[PDB]
Amino acid sequence: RRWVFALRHGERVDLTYGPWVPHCFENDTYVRKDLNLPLKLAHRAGGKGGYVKDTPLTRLGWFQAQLVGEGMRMAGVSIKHVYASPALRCVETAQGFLDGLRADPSVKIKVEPGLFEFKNWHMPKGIDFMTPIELCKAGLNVDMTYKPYVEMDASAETMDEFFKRGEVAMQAAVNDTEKDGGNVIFIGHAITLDQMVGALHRLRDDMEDVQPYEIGRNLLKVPYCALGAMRGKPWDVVSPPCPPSINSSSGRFDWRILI
Amino acid sequence: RRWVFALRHGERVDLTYGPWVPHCFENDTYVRKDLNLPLKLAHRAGGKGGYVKDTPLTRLGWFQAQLVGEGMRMAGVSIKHVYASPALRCVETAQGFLDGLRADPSVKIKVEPGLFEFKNWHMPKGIDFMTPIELCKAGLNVDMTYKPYVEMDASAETMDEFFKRGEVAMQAAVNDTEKDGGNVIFIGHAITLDQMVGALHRLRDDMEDVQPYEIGRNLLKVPYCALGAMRGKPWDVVSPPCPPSINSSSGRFDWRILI
Ligand SMILES: [Cl-]
Ligand SMILES: [Cl-]
Ligand SMILES: [Cl-]
Ligand SMILES: [Cl-]
Ligand SMILES: [Cl-]
Ligand SMILES: [Cl-]
Ligand SMILES: [Cl-]
Ligand SMILES: [Cl-]
Ligand code: NA
Repeated sequence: RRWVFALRHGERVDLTYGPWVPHCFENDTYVRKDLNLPLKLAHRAGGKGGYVKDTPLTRLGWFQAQLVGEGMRMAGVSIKHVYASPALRCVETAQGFLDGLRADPSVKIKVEPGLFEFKNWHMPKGIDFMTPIELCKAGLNVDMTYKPYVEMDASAETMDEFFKRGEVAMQAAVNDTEKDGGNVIFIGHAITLDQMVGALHRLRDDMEDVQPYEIGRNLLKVPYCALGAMRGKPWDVVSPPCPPSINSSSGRFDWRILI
Repeated sequence: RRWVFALRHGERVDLTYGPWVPHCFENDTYVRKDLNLPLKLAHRAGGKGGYVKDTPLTRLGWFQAQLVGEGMRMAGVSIKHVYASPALRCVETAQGFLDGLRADPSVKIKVEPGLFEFKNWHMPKGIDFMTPIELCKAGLNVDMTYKPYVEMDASAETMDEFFKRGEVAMQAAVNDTEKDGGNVIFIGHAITLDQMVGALHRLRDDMEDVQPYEIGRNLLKVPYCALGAMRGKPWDVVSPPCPPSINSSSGRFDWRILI
């Protein structure tokens, strides 16, 4: 048997800070104003506005990702096939994971629009993605010749259409890598873990045990860098090969209280 | 002019987890059960009971200290004289700081009991310190030939005695390095920042009748790895050369919810 993994992105800048882009950018020059912010930010076609719509990970989000990769390495588990949602936070999580794993640099992050989160009409969000070349320029090890399974527009979709996207991409990834037999990881969003379970269960013949896809099956999102694991064939949910994680918060010190 | 810094220790294992010692130790052997726990625990005379009394930093706690050292390095600021409370969390913060700084191996951690937190009779605690030799074996760059300014016992003390301890050690450190003129850091507890300000203002002759020392001047403790800065002579409270930090929490995932 081989492993298929699903990993939620790490801690997000936009959820950790307030109006960070206007605070940190003086004109078009980014200034790091907190130790948990990125050291620098790569150019992107959408400018600093792109980063408002498409947040980076914090330093801790990179670290969270690296700890998972390190956990896999310690467990003696290799990875060959890495797919990420096109959201910057997911690509960066993939990279931090690869860094912790010490994967050979020939292992590339394949950016797969099939893995992007639900484009809910009730939550119109600005969609802005960095291109493979822009992500490589940033120093991310992205596959420049990967042709994705799913082509996605910027428009809202139904829930059915969403789950079909994810299922096509995940099942195609698993099917296409079967001859090689290397381990697979999907790096995406909180929902990705449940999508992986649904997709791989649906590869069996008998559909009687298979539950319909639901948004909102659970009330809370799985934590940052939550790791789900299956082994197969046949595909079964199992304990991942490294432990889970927990960290606490830490607020921002104001030196002026020292008077 | 010269820098003197004060740094609170990073995130503590005992405040982040519950009964982590009985949970992780199986037949006197430590097993890492969370990614944010230490990879291994160094031998100490007090064994697992010692770790109950004298918590390690979490992985994040090391990373927080590293971010501060890195931030100092980015700002072009060197450090020559490093003093740490004998609490394991403080010595580990000192090492993470030095790792981020890429300090020369000749820059050693001087374990100074003068810097230890208040021993309050209302709050009796087990006291169990790792020896400089045990710390060096753990891989901490501790100064073996350091002779501490303050010898300290296991007994509760009055608030006056506590502040006197801290001031003796901090003034001695600042007086004894003046000729050399290297930058100094005191790595300790939340109170260490206010102790440094009080000790260095008392080295001035400009303004006598400063604020009496107070436990409880503020309602909340400064954040993990909160960094305070003074420059002098004459000693002025100033902005540190690197930014503050903030991170959010992240809970522990239970893969069994996937089934
Ligand atoms: Cl913003
Ligand atoms: Cl400009
Ligand atoms: Cl590998
Ligand atoms: Cl969700
Ligand atoms: Cl405990
Ligand atoms: Cl032990
Ligand atoms: Cl305090
Ligand atoms: Cl002075
Ligand atoms: Na860049």
